[PDB]
Amino acid sequence: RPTFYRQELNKTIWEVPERYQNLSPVGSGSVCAAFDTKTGLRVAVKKLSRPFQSIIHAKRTYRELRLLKHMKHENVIGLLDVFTPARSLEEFNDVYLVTHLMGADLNTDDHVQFLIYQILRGLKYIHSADIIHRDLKPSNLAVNEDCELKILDFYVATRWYRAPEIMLNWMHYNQTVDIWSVGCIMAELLTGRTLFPGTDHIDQLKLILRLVGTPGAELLKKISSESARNYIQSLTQMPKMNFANVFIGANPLAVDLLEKMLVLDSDKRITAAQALAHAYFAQYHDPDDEPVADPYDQSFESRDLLIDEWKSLTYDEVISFVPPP
Ligand SMILES: CC(C)c1nnc2ccc(Sc3ccccc3CNC(=O)Nc3cc(C(C)(C)C)nn3-c3ccccc3)cn12
Ligand SMILES: Fc1ccc(-c2c[nH]nc2-c2ccnc(F)c2)cc1
Repeated sequence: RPTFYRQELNKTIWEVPERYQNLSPVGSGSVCAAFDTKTGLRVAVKKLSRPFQSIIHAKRTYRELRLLKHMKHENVIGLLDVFTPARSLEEFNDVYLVTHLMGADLNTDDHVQFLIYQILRGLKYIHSADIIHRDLKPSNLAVNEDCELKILDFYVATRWYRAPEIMLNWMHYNQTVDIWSVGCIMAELLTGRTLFPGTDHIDQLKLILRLVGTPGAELLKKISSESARNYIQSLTQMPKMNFANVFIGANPLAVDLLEKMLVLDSDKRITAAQALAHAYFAQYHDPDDEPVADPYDQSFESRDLLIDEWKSLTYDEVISFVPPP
């Protein structure tokens, strides 16, 4: 057990071990940039805000610790450390998570290729563990000075990058909701503007369909909701736009990848693994250096437990933590 010290910063209190110095607020849980004396590197420290306030929070606290302890990939946030000032379960009420500080977020063709390749390389990994991100957006992509990128989950509206099947309230969405978001991000990097800046879920849907066109009969037959159908079919029919004409000036391979990512029917969207093998990333692609994840146990997601049970499970995960070499 190391020596802890207390400090108040931006209304929040921070009790962290001696090893972490020069705590500097970065976002408000609440995140601080800091210096790690044991390793010599800059770190990001997240203090969980009200971890065990409700069952929803307690399960979220557990889910985040479990997720971060599992992620071991260059393009995904990983845990350097996890600590609590608490010396027993009884005293346990605060969680701090430590990771590498990248320094900035996401908000040249070679630049875009490298940035998207990294997002896709990290998404191939998370999708392999049967995890869906569901909120990929520029603010959730951390970038260092070497232009190295990590996916995380930390104002820019979420709905701007959300797959149309989520806006339309479909419960059965798949992993490709994240490829949609990648398409949106890649477009924004290429042109310098938000592909679909909707003001609400209705407007957002109208903006998407303006580009990709209104659903064909094959997709319309897959929509069970009379309300989702009676809305979409009640809109003035729109054809699919020519992407070469909307993304005029861009590398034709980037336009071709955009067409494969931004397909309305999610069953027809390119996966992260297929996108990695697209001609656009020929300069980066190496199937021997795009690893998959170890099996991830997410059976807990289906459980309905008490705050104290989620709390005790989180505590054990803090105790069992083994730092990387
Ligand atoms: C300040 C900004 C410039 C910056 N630069 N580098 C970093 C690194 C991290 C952060 S935020 C941070 C800091 C420490 C510990 C944890 C976090 C962020 N938490 C996080 O990414 N959570 C996360 C990742 C995923 C994945 C694995 C799905 C991506 N899911 N979750 C999550 C799960 C449940 C609830 C909340 C989040 C800022 N940095
Ligand atoms: F306006 C639309 C119509 C269909 C989609 C869509 C894309 N991929 N999957 C769906 C979908 C949506 C709702 N219910 C479903 F069953 C499948 C998205 C927007």
